[PDB]
Amino acid sequence: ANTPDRLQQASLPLLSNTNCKKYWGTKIKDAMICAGASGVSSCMGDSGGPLVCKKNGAWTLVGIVSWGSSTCSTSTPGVYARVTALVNWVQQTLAAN
Amino acid sequence: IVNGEEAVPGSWPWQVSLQDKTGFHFCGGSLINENWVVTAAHCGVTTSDVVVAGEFDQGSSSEKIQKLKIAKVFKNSKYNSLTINNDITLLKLSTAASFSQTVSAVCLPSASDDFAAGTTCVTTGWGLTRY
Amino acid sequence: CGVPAIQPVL
Amino acid sequence: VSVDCSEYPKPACTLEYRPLCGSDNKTYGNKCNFCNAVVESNGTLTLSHFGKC
Repeated sequence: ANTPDRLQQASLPLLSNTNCKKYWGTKIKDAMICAGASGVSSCMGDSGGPLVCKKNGAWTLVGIVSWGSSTCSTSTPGVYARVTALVNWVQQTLAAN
Repeated sequence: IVNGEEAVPGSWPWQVSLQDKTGFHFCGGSLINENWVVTAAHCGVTTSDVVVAGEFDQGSSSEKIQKLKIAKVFKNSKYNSLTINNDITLLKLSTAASFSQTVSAVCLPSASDDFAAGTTCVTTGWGLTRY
Repeated sequence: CGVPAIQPVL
Repeated sequence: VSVDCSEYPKPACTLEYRPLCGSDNKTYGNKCNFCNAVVESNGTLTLSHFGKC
């Protein structure tokens, strides 16, 4: 296949939502963050995994792999669920269960 | 990941593989604690699925992984199957993960936090490396 | 959280 | 199970891996990949079965 045995990694730049709308238009909502378009692409099977940025020496969850170009195009940014926007629900949920 | 590179085994300890009842990977996830995994709502995870922690080379006959069962799935209620907005689900594990050298949690940001455009970040996964 | 015992090489 | 591709083509797909085997003997990564291929084929492509071929 094209479906790897060994875990893969890539570093990529975060995009602003304003630049991300230059690629995806109104499909970009408040709870999404884009990254990539830099020669790499998340593709089928990466969904739900992490997008992490260093924050004070510690890797922090910034996005969850959500959706992207139907061809896994390396010139189009991938779309990730924006954790900062969903973290109050994460904490509320953990606290209640 | 298209145009990625193989990570060092165990270097991304929060990375889990969500596998179906017959052992096929279908999505990734991240441990945020020993008892909870965060993934995308669209992955449509069930209690029938399993979380594999500590894995590197899926093609193995074994390495020291852990297969964790899911006790309950918490899908965001604002998740919209049409726009793919609010795409997060939480998995409460039946049994806690045993943290080690190769299995540990990722930190959660604060809602107030800012990650500036231009910042280099990392993504991991067992997705196709070619379309 | 977020500090691997095994350091990533990017 | 009936796979309805009435909404395709779509330029964006979610990235889960839930393979489908097509009548072409090709594995499509998920239903979005399969449906885009269906609509591009002039309705010639049919589902052979769930999972990799």
